[PDB]
Amino acid sequence: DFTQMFYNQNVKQFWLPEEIALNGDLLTWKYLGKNEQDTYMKVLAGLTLLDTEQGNTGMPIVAEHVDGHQRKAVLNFMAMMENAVHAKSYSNIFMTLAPTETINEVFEWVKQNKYLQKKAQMIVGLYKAIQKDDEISLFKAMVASVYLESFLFYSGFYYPLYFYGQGKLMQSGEIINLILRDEAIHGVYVGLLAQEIYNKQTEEKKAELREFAIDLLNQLYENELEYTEDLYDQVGLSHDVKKFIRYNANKALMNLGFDPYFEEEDINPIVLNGLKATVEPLKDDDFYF
Amino acid sequence: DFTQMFYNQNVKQFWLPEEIALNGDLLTWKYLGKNEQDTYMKVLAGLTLLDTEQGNTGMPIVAEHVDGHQRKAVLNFMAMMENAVHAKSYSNIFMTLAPTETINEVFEWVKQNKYLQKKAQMIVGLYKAIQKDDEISLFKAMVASVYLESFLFYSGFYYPLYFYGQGKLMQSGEIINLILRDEAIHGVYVGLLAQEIYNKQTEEKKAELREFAIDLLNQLYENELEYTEDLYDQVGLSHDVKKFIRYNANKALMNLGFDPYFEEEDINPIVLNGLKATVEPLKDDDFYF
Amino acid sequence: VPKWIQLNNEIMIQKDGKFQFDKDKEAVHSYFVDYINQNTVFFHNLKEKLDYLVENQYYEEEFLSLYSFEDIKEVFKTAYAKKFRFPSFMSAFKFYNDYALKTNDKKKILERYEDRISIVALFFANGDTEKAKEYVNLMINQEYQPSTPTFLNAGRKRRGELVSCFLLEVNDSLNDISRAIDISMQLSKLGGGVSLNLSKLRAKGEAIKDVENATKGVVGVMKLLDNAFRYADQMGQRQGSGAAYLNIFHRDINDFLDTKKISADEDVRVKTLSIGVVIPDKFVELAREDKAAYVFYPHTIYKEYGQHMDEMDMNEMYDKFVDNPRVKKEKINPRKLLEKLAMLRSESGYPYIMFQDNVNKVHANNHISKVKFSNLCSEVLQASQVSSYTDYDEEDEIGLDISCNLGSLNILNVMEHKSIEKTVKLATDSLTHVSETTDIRNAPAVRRANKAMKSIGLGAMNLHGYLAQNGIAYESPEARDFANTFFMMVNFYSIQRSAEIAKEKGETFDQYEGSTYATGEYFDKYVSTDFSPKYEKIANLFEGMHIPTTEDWKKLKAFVAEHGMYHSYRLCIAPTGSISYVQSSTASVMPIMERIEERTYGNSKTYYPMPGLASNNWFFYKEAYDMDMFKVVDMIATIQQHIDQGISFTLFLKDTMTTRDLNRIDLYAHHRGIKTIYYARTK
Amino acid sequence: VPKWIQLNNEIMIQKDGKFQFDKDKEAVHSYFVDYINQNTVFFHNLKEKLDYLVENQYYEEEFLSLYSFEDIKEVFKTAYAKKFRFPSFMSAFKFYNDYALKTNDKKKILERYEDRISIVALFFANGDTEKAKEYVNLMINQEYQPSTPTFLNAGRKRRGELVSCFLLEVNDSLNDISRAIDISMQLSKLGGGVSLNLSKLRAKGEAIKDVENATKGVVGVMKLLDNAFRYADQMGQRQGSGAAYLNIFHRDINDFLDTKKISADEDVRVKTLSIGVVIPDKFVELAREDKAAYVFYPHTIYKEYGQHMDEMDMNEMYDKFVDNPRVKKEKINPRKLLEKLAMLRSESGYPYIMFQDNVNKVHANNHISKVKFSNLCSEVLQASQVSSYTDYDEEDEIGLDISCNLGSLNILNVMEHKSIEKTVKLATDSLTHVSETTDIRNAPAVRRANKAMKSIGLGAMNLHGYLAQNGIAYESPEARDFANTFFMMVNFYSIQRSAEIAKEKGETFDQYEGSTYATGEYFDKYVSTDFSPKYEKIANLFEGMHIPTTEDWKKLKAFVAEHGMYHSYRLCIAPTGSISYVQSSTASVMPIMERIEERTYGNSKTYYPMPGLASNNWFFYKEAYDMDMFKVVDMIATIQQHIDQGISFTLFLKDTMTTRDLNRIDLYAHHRGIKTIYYARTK
Ligand SMILES: Cc1cn([C@H]2C[C@H](O)[C@@H](COP(=O)(O)OP(=O)(O)OP(=O)(O)O)O2)c(=O)[nH]c1=O
Ligand SMILES: Nc1nc2c(ncn2[C@H]2C[C@H](O)[C@@H](COP(=O)(O)OP(=O)(O)O)O2)c(=O)[nH]1
Ligand SMILES: Nc1nc2c(ncn2[C@H]2C[C@H](O)[C@@H](COP(=O)(O)OP(=O)(O)O)O2)c(=O)[nH]1
Ligand SMILES: [Mg+2]
Ligand SMILES: [Mg+2]
Ligand SMILES: [Mn+2]
Ligand SMILES: [Mn+2]
Ligand SMILES: [Mn+2]
Ligand SMILES: [Mn+2]
Repeated sequence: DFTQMFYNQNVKQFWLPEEIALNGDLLTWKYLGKNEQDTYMKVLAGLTLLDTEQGNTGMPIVAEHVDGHQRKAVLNFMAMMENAVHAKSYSNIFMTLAPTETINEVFEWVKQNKYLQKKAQMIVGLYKAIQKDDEISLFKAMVASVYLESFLFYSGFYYPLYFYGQGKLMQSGEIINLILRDEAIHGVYVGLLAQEIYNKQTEEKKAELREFAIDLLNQLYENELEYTEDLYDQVGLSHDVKKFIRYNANKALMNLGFDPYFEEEDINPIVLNGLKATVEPLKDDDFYF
Repeated sequence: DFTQMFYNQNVKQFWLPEEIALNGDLLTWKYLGKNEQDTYMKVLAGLTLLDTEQGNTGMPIVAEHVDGHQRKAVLNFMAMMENAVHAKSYSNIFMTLAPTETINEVFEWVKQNKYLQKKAQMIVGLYKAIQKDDEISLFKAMVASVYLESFLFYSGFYYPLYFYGQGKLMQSGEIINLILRDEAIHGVYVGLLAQEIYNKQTEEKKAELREFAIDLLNQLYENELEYTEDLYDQVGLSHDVKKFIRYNANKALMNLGFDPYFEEEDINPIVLNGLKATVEPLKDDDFYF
Repeated sequence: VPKWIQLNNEIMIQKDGKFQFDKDKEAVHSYFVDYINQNTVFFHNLKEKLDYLVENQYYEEEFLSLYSFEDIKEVFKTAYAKKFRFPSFMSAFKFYNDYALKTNDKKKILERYEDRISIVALFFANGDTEKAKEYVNLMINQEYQPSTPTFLNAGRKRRGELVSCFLLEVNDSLNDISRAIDISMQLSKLGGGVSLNLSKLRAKGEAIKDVENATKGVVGVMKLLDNAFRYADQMGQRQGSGAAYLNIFHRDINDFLDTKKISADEDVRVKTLSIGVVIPDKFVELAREDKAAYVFYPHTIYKEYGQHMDEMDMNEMYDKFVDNPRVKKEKINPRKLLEKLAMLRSESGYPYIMFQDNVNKVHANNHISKVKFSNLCSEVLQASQVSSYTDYDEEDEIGLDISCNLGSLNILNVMEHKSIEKTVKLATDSLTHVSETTDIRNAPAVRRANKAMKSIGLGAMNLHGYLAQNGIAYESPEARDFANTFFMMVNFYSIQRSAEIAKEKGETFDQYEGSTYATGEYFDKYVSTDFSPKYEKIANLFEGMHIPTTEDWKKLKAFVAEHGMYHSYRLCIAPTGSISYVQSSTASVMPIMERIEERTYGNSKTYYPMPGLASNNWFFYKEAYDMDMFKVVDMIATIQQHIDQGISFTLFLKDTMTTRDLNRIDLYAHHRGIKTIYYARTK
Repeated sequence: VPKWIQLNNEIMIQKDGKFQFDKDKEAVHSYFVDYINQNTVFFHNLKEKLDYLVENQYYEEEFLSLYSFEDIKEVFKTAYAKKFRFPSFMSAFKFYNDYALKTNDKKKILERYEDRISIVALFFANGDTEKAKEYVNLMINQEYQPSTPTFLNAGRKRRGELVSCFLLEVNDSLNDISRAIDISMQLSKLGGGVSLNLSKLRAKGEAIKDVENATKGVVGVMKLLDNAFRYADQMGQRQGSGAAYLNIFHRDINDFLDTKKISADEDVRVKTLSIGVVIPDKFVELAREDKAAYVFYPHTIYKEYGQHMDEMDMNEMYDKFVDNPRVKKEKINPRKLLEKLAMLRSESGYPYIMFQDNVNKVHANNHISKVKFSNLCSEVLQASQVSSYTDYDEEDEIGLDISCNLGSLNILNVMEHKSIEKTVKLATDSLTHVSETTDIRNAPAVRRANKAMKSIGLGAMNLHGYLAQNGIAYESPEARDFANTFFMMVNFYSIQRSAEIAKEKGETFDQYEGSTYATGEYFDKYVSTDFSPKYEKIANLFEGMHIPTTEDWKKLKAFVAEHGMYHSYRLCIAPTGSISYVQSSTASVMPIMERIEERTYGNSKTYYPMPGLASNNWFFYKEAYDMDMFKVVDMIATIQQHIDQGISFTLFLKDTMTTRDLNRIDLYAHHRGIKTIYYARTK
């Protein structure tokens, strides 16, 4: 009921890194404090590292196990955006803002970081556990994918959106907004594929899959809180970032056809500013009664 | 030495079938004989099948086994083109020119056609035989992919090109030329990756790999002859198409770094004829004259 | 999570194999005691409250000055003497969220249910204390519910119009089209839904003063009206809603229908403009015999005959149109058009179907005009005359544009009080007052027709609730027997009250003398047929209540002949969307869609069982989708024979039913005398 | 292939290293003797031709009845005595495809060039035979060219209006917005281009009768107007063209500009509506100082001060608005807004830029009103007073909506004939007659302002053609010297003719006594500064033609003070799009875009060399893209000082120049006194 519509929306959102000139960001970058520059670098590396997993494994593995030519095509398109567009865009932002040696060090740090690794490996673990012709394991991986696309990225997206909403780092913020817009539709689409599997299950199996999804969400959420304090306490933003994580967790759940887990909260206004039944002919005698 | 330039070429060649309006072909299509329309539909259906498998299976699986994020980005982009752009374009052509029943019938015809099933069996079999960290199985699949890109498509491409060259079906022909332009660069790129693996081998191993490549080519060739006769005898063109596929077989071999295998012949000359403003901030001195 | 929200959510928690229906009384009690009594502004005396409301621009001093404060105090005493309690949480929630007067910052509550009812009654009575007390008793007993505009806005300084349904005729001219856009925006600004007749507009590819093939047709006007309604969005509060009606014999009928397709182009699709199709009996006859039909270019017909195509009887004039070489037409397949209509209704619920000859064969004012189209809710069926809006310097020729005042009897409360006559007459008086006090300064035809026709719409609701709470199935013949008797009584007493008002004021409606009321042709079926119940169970429902007989109808006919009739139109059954919750009633005469209504307000989900739902009457509350649509058609046609205007008839369809099934339902509705079909709702 | 277009394509075949320019003479000769004379209806005598045209609704009988047929015959002899020959194929092709009268089936040709000119002259003269002969001599010599509406429709029965530029002021009300939509559709139906001022409309998020955040802003009205212009498209042959103007200090300025962005959504973007931005000197000063500017909510200013924001002086009230707490304002960066304007003009050519203080520091009728917006062609700059369209029952307060009749002098032919005075006076008389015979009966303010102001627009064309054919570079100081002298003389003789008309008719334009003509301040630079050519080369161009001195200007000032002026505005330089081909002239006073212009008509490709282009003047015909826009600004500002209205000033930009270069050109135009900037055309 939905793949051709998503095909259309995906291909009409096509874009390339070269379209946004990045050099003018140096005019606001130079005015940020060390903690602001440090947080931005670390957040950016976090997003880059997670998105690489999605391009190399997450999207291609789902495309491999999903049946249907049109679904495979949409999924291929999404994998292309991760590897050919998003990955180049993140690299471009980095090369503009930091010298080569600084980029290498930030990636070394974020690669060793406990909270980034915990979530990255949890997601990758579920992708590696998909078994041929087993729709339960596929569903679990789709849940992981939706959580990455619609939830885990957002502790990171917060900061570029925060600057973007203030008139700072506008070129890289525009790029991030385009990336985020792609991840949103990726999350919704994979969510619909997961609901299709979920709806084929018994009531007991459904309850079991719901417990899986909520348990996974809880593990990721508790690690996100730690990840958040680790990055954002030094710039005083953690309270507001936490509200943004919960709001996006609720969107991820709704993508999977589940109820929101967290109470509704208002979001930081600066970040907000950044953000046919069946045709049958009449065969006569239907006009007579 | 080459991936970056292929990356740039692939992304700059990006297109969608919807860019080309097809209603202009309606009359030249109406005017073709029943035999001509039948061959044309079947030819494009055979192409659709090849691109379906190249997009679903061939390109993603090669991407999985090839090392390097940039090489993977190129291969992922090529995969997307196969199933999200190329395979879909044929349906755009079908939906314009043919009634639903004729479309349904031709897709049923691909499923039961023995030559089309044999060529798919052979090519996809080699893709699915790739073993992780086994460069020889990968080479064999890359040879198969080059043969699909640079040889097997051409029994199909002949007919749209033959019409384009006579000023007939020129909108459909424009789509086909764009597809052909893509496959030419896809065949070169995969050819270069295959040569990388071949060049690592002992002379004895190389001799075996040439045997594999030539045996496979001959087996595919013999099947393609029967396919060509089956499609083209009713339009009187089988001998001409055979010359064309031999020509392109030599190009496939060359893409693999091998000498031409078939003698040169004169190809139908008809088929040969078938082939924002920069934003700069205002200065203070700009306001005084 | 609020305590009342938790209590309301315990209904679905099944205890001992049954829903906890009694939790809704606890839910509403908790809602009141914890939120309403806390957020209700209280004053030491009623005088202080009234002074605060008038001086702070909440009320109108004009209508309150008509009474001494003692009379207003006694009216408020009468309202609070009933000690009215909302039976369900949803009733109180809907009232205090939609109709209760709030502070300018929407923080506190000024009006309780009794205060709102007292103010509405004092506005209705217009200076009469006993009449105001009678209105208070009628509304606090919930026998009569004024429409959402009247109930919400009566006696308010910053109020919209008390009328929300308007029907405009659009003439075939740029001046008239621009005036139609202006009037549509002005009426949508007031908060009213606007229906436009586009049948007079010439089709696409017609000549404009010797320039052939220059007209964009009705779809260009449709786009203009859609943007006009989008702009006039009621001060950004509620989305502007409008309707467009086209005759099925109009040439642009296929383009008219293509505006609602899901695949429609953005230069063709209209979003905020509902569409209704008018179908004469000629089209149904052509489709029945599978003869190829013709759609006509209206301007050619106007040039040939001097009359608009929709102003002429298609049954007699269709052959003359077809045989006239100077009339331009295109062949269509009427059966294919019917199938396209059914497909569109399955996909989107559109268009509304108005059976032109079903309306006009019983229309009492055919001398004034035939009924050519309906309103946005497909129940208003009145004669209209197109206005000739000329150039700016010239004088316009003002016609009649339809606008009627809505009110609903609560069938359950009227039946339990044995007060059909009194409730009907008081509702007629209140609707008459609303009609007289309505003056619209930017729709001259609407104002002229309101002053001349004096048409009102008195509807009914809680039919399914009353039947299910009395152990009667909606599709049962006994239900149709009750509907027949009840609505015959309603029609009798509405005609009697209208004639009494005409006698009191010495005036009838304009062009009454040509109506079937004046000639007595209206009363033929009433002086010839007896409409008493044919079932002992139904006849017991009317115990203690005099059912009008044939002799009573003859006396009423003589009274109407002697004294005339004040209202051209009296009865129309509107959907009654949101006022049904406040009245604890099922919507209109339609059957219930769901037994228990699941809705989400804010971040909390709410549950609304149908009024009177329990274990004993669970299966009498049969859902509309589970029902046989033929029997629902039979019920509505039984009611329709006593309603002078139309009834909002929604089709409730299953997902498994075909296009042929929807077409069969439409054709059986046409066969049974159904005037309009509102919506195709699919489960 | 046609023989004439085959000959016309031999121009590009370079023989001996040169373009074969003489082929166009053979091309037009073949065009005539193979298409035109064959397809021309020829009558035995002129009497039969005139009777045939009058009887079959081709001409108007009223204007032809003021002359005896001997006089009409004499006029036609005068037209044919010249034996005019089109010098190029494009001239004749454009005339016989756009302006020549054709039969009702568009099959044959009824009017030649002489016939059309004679009919236009007899229409202008209004019964005078000698005046008709004078007009015939003026137009057959191609010294003066009536605008496309006048030249196309003069004397035709089934015709549009002779005026195609209309300017409407929209008041901040729904009644006024509806009337603006209606009037826009009425004027687009007549074939005219309509410009609307949207500055008085309150911004998005303003209150509509004490409910806040209710107004949709100017973008909703923009969508309404865009659909109104799409509807009134006149068969779609020439779709409805509208322009919207907004003051840069309006709060909706960013949303107003976002309607032209390529990435704009379908619910915001307008396609048929051009946009212009009115920039007071205050905004340029704020951007120059890099200070923080403020855009304002118009309704707050109107409530606080009782006047609309655009009716007040921003250079004196901006600080008061900022300091006023009851005025709502939004902080913006003026330099960022300027950069956005430059980017939007680079990517789409929009908005039009009006420098309000440049217009009003020399505006002669500031007592009536200040100029607040321009027309669709961005050259009409006249005082307007907004109308107050009230409810239907109430009387409307009719203001002044701008409209002027266009007409162009051919600088080359006027200078060749040494007839600046006679051509200017005769053109003024013809434009006065067109103004007097224009009667718009559906735009009350346009009617009232046409009767009261009596404004005309007398433009010029072939400036670059005349300079290039006289060996003068467009950017050269000699070209600006010639333009200064020529347009000073044109202004002198237009003022003299206006004063003579006022003396003869005994009436001046409404509120003339408050104008600068009456006070004599208008003539200060003319009685103080001599405008005789400063170069001997230019002075020889005016040899044999008297150049008014300071004494002549003093005498004219006394004459105007003692007799008054008939026209409030007289001179405006329009683009003159298609009549430039017929007159074999370069478009307006702007430089040429291409030396040889290549066009495709149907399936035929044809080339148009610039008039008089050869090898001896190839490099004097410098393309507009290759020249410095600063020197073009200097030329237009030199011309603008003698033009009371504006000049349609197109900016010709290369791909290499950035948005900073466009902003620099705009700021230099503002510095040099440029009133309006029309288009940012990029090659
Ligand atoms: C009615 C209406 C008005 N408007 C805007 C457009 C007008 O410029 C502006 C004025 O509307 P008005 O027609 O003047 O409304 P009003 O007179 O009742 O309000 P006020 O007392 O403030 O004058 O409101 C909308 O945006 N949408 C609407 O639906
Ligand atoms: N006191 C009071 N009465 C209110 C208010 N809103 C409605 N009423 C009704 C309740 C009574 O029926 C009626 C008179 O109330 P009152 O003025 O207190 O009267 P009384 O009992 O002192 O004579 O007004 C209100 O806010 N305060
Ligand atoms: N005969 C004729 N003359 C035309 C026509 N259209 C324009 N004219 C012009 C040509 C002459 O200048 C003028 C008089 O032409 P005429 O009526 O033939 O007169 P005459 O040649 O007998 O003096 O009218 C036309 O169709 N026929
Ligand atoms: Mg008309
Ligand atoms: Mg107002
Ligand atoms: Mn990504
Ligand atoms: Mn993604
Ligand atoms: Mn391909
Ligand atoms: Mn390929």
